[PDB]
This record gives sequence, structure tokens and C-alpha cells, in this order.
Amino acid sequence: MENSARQVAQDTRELHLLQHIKSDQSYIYVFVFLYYRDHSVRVWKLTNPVSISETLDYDDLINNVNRAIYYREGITGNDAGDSIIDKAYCEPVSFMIVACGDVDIQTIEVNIQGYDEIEGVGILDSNVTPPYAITATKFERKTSGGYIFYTYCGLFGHGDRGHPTMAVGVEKKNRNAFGRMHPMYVAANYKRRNFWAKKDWWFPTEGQMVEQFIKQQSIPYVTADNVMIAPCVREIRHHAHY
Amino acid sequence: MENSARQVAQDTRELHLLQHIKSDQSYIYVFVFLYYRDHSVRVWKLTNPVSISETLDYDDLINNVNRAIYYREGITGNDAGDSIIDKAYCEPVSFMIVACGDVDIQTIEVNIQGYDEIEGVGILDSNVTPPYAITATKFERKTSGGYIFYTYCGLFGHGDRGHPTMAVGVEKKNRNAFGRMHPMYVAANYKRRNFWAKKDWWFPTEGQMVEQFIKQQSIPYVTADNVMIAPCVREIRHHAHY
Amino acid sequence: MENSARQVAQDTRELHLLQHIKSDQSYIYVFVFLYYRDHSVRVWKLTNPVSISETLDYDDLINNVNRAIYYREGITGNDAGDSIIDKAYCEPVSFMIVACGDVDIQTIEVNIQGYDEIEGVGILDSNVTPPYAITATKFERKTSGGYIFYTYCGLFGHGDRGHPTMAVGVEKKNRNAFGRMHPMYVAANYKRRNFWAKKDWWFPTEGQMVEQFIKQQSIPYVTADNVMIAPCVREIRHHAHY
Ligand SMILES: Nc1nc2c(ncn2[C@@H]2O[C@H](COP(=O)(O)OP(=O)(O)OP(=O)(O)O)[C@@H](O)[C@H]2O)c(=O)[nH]1
Ligand SMILES: Nc1nc2c(ncn2[C@@H]2O[C@H](COP(=O)(O)OP(=O)(O)OP(=O)(O)O)[C@@H](O)[C@H]2O)c(=O)[nH]1
Ligand SMILES: Nc1nc2c(ncn2[C@@H]2O[C@H](COP(=O)(O)OP(=O)(O)OP(=O)(O)O)[C@@H](O)[C@H]2O)c(=O)[nH]1
Ligand SMILES: [Mg+2]
Ligand SMILES: [Mg+2]
Ligand SMILES: [Mg+2]
Repeated sequence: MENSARQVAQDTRELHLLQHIKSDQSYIYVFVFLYYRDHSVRVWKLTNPVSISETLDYDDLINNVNRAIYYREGITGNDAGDSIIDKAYCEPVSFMIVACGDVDIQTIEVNIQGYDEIEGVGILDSNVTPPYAITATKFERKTSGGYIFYTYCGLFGHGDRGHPTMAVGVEKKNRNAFGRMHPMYVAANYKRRNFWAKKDWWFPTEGQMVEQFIKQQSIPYVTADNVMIAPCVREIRHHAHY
Repeated sequence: MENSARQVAQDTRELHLLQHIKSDQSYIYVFVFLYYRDHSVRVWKLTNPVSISETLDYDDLINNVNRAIYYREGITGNDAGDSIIDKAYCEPVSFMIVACGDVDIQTIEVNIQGYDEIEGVGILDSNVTPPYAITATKFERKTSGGYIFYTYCGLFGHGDRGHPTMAVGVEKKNRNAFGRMHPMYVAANYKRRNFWAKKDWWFPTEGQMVEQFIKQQSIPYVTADNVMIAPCVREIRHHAHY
Repeated sequence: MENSARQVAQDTRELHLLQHIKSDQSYIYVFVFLYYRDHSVRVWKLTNPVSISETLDYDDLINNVNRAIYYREGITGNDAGDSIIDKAYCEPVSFMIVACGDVDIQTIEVNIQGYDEIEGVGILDSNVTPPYAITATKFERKTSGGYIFYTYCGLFGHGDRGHPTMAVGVEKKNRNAFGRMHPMYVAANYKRRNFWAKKDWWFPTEGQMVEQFIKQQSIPYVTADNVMIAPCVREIRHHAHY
């Protein structure tokens, strides 16, 4: 039965799943999970065939389901507000970044700023890559069978980054030399620079999100109690691997 | 009178119009027309000098003139809704894609998904190019004098794609070898990657749209009864063409 | 005291500030200031490490603090409106473009259109670069110590461009030959194509904006009475300069 052609059809499916990751036919993904004091979750899908590059502005990071200038002016300039509310309830408590598919985690950047998006003391001194944006080594490398994904979690806090904005970018891993934006390829990937624009959802709790979305879309994930929710494809190979 | 310099000035204008298509000085366009049960039309202009790449999210495809989480959760995960409305009235009935200007129709992709934008059974198995996205050969090639344009129509239906999202991309035709993203050109076109961002309008009926917009902007179009509405520039040439 | 190591630390800071402009580690910026009849200002930050490319649509250019189809249809097609309001109060009176950081002003384009974004008489005749979009030579070159920035101001008026849309793009100055989108570099900058998406603020008056934002973020600026508000870093060099 182990060598029945039907089983080998199953084998083909699972070899396909693992090889699809490295293939040019798959997407790379960054999912940004935002956790609010009300226990709800706002989720952003960032995705592209080869290169993810997105800004999540303040209005993208606050809770838009359990929900202005008087407050906004106070997070625009120092002491410039006219609001009796010091900190908006709907600003996120924590985040998790999940990088999955064929991401080269070494190319990831997660650059979290305050409301004005301006790093440092003034615009002409801003650095394109502040040290805290070089987050690659701080991701945790998770494995589920032959699948590999990466997580990075943290708190936004009660300071400037409690009114957050985020720039996120990552490249598809290239294990060989022909660049996915080499001149013979660039136009085909440039045509897909917006496949797909950032996409969001909201869920009342993490547990309900896991049942209705994480599991249904087979998105790799780690819960608050540190449980891996991810598909698992066991490795198939006819010969030893180094 | 046929060889009066004034007539030759007219000739210059019309030769200009036909040659402008192939020139680097023109835009390529994809117009997405969305037809609602109320007979109104929402229209998206997608445009770029060399490379169109856009996502039309669910909120871009529904009728925003004749117009949430309780319903949205039901199209996010299976059986996860809390809405007495099964299908929103404002979801589009049908679409037409019009590709015009110097498009290379062979490079077009029209990738229509459900609300979650995720092709296939799970994110790690999604294909960047599902077979139904390779729509080039299904477009109808329309001619109006020397002008050429392409149309593709269809129904969204009452299933997952009745809650649609769309990725659309196409390149400008290059009849020669110097790529419009060759290293000596790439930076100049990269600087125009967002000339222009997707732009929308709404019209109460197709007939009123044709008078007030299709004709006024000289946009090639085909009505519901299959009538071509397009400018016509008759071909001018001093010698036979193969 | 002039050669105390503490002073030389100050010298290092200021040499850093001037050299940071030309370094790959800085951003380029275009700020678009929009001035309304109510004396308020809406401000857009456009920014990127190497290449700015943005559309400011009509809803981005009108006053969204001191604030539809019946009017919108009238600026979509000629005489197609159903509004008793001829011109919306919230459309901007004037603009100023501030290009700063290491911009190559020779690559700037400021293309202002009417509501439909369509240059010329019809879409197939639109030019990607209308003459008025080649604004480089019309900018005023401002200096503040070793800093250089560029301003361009004007009125929107009471015609088509009184219902404005804008495409803006500019490249980082490259004083040498290795292109920032050369094949060996392109993927790293493509990954940052959306660092950062366009970002806006609003201020009740120019004077309050200058105190709470222009000065706080050290953004180069020129007020309505023609006063330069900009940081100043005096040039430091140990030898004569040509
Ligand atoms: N990384 C970093 N964060 C800073 C800095 N200065 C202030 N912060 C803010 O510090 C916050 C988190 O720091 P914590 O020390 O845990 O304080 P908190 O829980 O936010 O509450 P506060 O004491 O009010 O800051 C974030 O919201 C940041 O915006 C800084 O220099 N570097
Ligand atoms: N192309 C494609 N469409 C599918 C598939 N499964 C379901 N659909 C949906 O089928 C719908 C159109 O199919 P039809 O057979 O004409 O049915 P309908 O008019 O939408 O009404 P239903 O019978 O409820 O599906 C679209 O909304 C699709 O989302 C599939 O496997 N392939
Ligand atoms: N550059 C340019 N602007 C034009 C043209 N035709 C109309 N305009 C409009 O003219 C307006 C500014 O021109 P002005 O002569 O100062 O007139 P105005 O103050 O806007 O008031 P009007 O007399 O109603 O136009 C802008 O809003 C433009 O949209 C044109 O051919 N070229
Ligand atoms: Mg803090
Ligand atoms: Mg169906
Ligand atoms: Mg005018």
C-alpha cells in the first residue's frame, strides 16, 4: 500500500507543497497582527511574488471596529493637542510579525515610528535604517515539518510608538544568482509590484481568529500562550540530506 | 484642396494620434467598469507610462454611492458571519475590462479572488498566476480606424467571487529590444510608478456615462447592447503595408 | 577651546549632518503644502530613500478637517452636476512644493490636473509630460548654510485645476555613475518603494504649523511673507573649495 500509485499521488502533492515555497509560482507573506486591550485582533496581509514593501499608517494600526483633529494634533506636535483624552483606547497594545512563504528573513525590515513617521531629531537627519529596524536576527525561526516561518513580537508601549506607524519590507529568498529584478526579469515583476495591496481583517478574539481564519487559510501562527498553529508537511526525500 | 497645407496640418494631427500610441509619450490604460443591479456604473482608471499594477479591493468594487463587520466576518471565514443579509445588494453584477493605449495584451493579468484575496486552499499553496488570471486570449480585439483596444466582460456571480477582489497588471507593448526597465531607463520609469494611482468615478446609468464621460474623454468602450463607442482615426500611409 | 575634543565632537555632528544629505542613509522629501481660504494648511510628506512617486487625488488635496456625488458628477463631466454649489469652499487656494534632502531637482515633475486626471482632449492623446509638469527650472533654490532646498508655489485658481489632482515624482541626486537601480542595487531599493507611503497632517494656521511642526521636525520652509524657516549648518572644510 505504501507504493500504491494513489499514495504516490499523495506524495506528489506534499512534495509540491514543499517545493512550491521555493518556486517562483508562490507568494511571500508578512502578516502583521495587532492586539488591542479589548482582546480583538486586526490583521494585515502583506504579499507579493518577490518583494513586499508597505507602510501601515496610524489609521491602519488602530482598532477600526471597536472605535479627531483635537487628538491628532497632540500626536503631531509636542503639546499641540486640544483633547481631554491622553491616549486613545484603540491604539494597539502589542504586535506580532509573521514572515512566511519563501521570505529571506535576512532582508526583512520592521521600522516602527511615531505618528509623524520621522526617525530621529529632524527630517534631514533621519536614517533610512535605524538600528531597531534591522530586526532579522530578533525573529524566532519556527519549523512545522518542512515548512519554515519567522515570528517577531513586542509591545507598542505608552510613548511615541504607542501612536504607531510601520514600514515593512522583505524579499523572496534567492538561493542562486539570477536576480528576480535582473533586466531580463525586472519588467515581469514590476508589473506585479501591487499584487497584492495590503489587506486587512478584524476578529473579536485570537481564539476565534485561529478557528475562522488562521486554520481556514493555513497561515502559520503562534498563539499568545506560545502554541504553534501551522500546517505541517513532513519532509520526503529518497536520499540523505547534509 | 486635398493637398492644401491646412489639410496637411490635419494629416499631421491624425498621424500624431496614431503614432502617439506607440510613442513613449503616451499612457497605457486599463479601465474597469463595474455594473450594479441598480443599473449604475463604478469605473476605475488604471494608468501608467509603461506598467500598470493595481489591486481593487472589495471596498473599491462595491457600489459606494447607492450604499459592517457583522457582514464582513461572514465573507472572511466560513460561517463566521453575524448578519441577516446573505449577499449585499451593492456587490457588482458584472464587469468589463477595457485595455487601451499601447497595451501589450499578451502581458495582461486579471486575477479575481474572493474577499480574502487568497487563491487556492491555503496561503502556502496559492499560485501567483491561477489559470483564469491568464486572460489575454479571452479579450476581444476591437478596432476603430487605426486604433486597437481590447475588452473582457463577465459576471461576478453569487459565490466567493460575488464578494470580489481584483489584481490587474499589464505592460506597454515593446516592439523592439531596449527594455523600458533596462538599467539605462529603469530609474526614469520607477520615478513614475505611481503616475497615476487608481482613480474612480460613478455614473447613474451606462447611457449617461457614455455621454458625460466615455465620449467626453474619448475612452474606447463597448455598450451592453454591443455598440462600439470609440474615437476613430483612419489610417494614413503613402505606401502599401504588408 | 576651538580645538578641544568636545568641539571636534560638535564638528563631527555638523559634518555628519551635511554629508548625511548625500549619503545613501538619508531620505529625499517632497512636502506639499495646501493653503485654504480658512487660513488652515494641509501638508503631505512624500518620501523615499531614492525615488519619490505619488498621486495626490482630489480627496487628498481638499480640506478634510473644515469640511457628495451631486457635486462630484459636475467635476467629472461637463454640465453633468446636480449641485447648487458651483465651487466647494474646501478646495485649496494655493500650494507650495518643498523639495529637500538630496533631491535632484532636475528630475522633479509636478503634474497638476483637473478632477479626472486626464491631460489634454482625450485619454489616447494625453501626454505623460505636459510642458507645465517640467517644473524644475521654476523652483527657487534656497540655501541655509550648507543645506540646499527648492520651493515652487502657485495658485490653483477657479478653473479645472481648482478641482485638483497631482502627480509628483523626483529622484535622489546621483553625482556618480553607479545607478541606485542598477541590477546590483535594484532589489534593495525596490524593497523600499513604499518607505514611506504618503502621509498627511493639518494645522489651523501657518504660524501654528511653523511652531508645532516645521520647527519641531526641522523641515525647510518659506512662510507666506517670504521668511525662510530652516535649520542652518554652516559649512566646515579644511581647504578651499572651487
Ligand atoms: N526604542 C526606544 N523607545 C523609546 C525611546 N524613548 C521613548 N520610547 C518609548 O518607550 C515606549 C516603551 O518603553 P517602556 O520603557 O517600556 O515604557 P512604556 O510602557 O511605553 O511607558 P512609558 O514609561 O510612559 O514610556 C515605547 O512606546 C517607545 O515609544 C527610545 O529612545 N528608544
Ligand atoms: N471559476 C470558478 N468559480 C467558482 C468555483 N467554485 C465556485 N465558483 C463561483 O461560482 C460563481 C459563478 O458560478 P455559477 O455556476 O454561474 O453560479 P452563480 O450564478 O454564481 O450562483 P451559484 O450557483 O450560487 O454559484 C462565482 O461567483 C464563483 O465565485 C470554481 O471552482 N471555479
Ligand atoms: N495652465 C492652464 N490653465 C488653464 C487653462 N485653461 C483654463 N485654465 C485654468 O485657469 C485657472 C487659473 O487661470 P486664471 O486666468 O488665473 O483664472 P482663475 O483665477 O482660475 O479664474 P477663471 O477666470 O475662472 O479661470 C486654473 O484653475 C486652470 O485650471 C489652460 O489652457 N492652461
Ligand atoms: Mg515610552
Ligand atoms: Mg458560485
Ligand atoms: Mg481657470
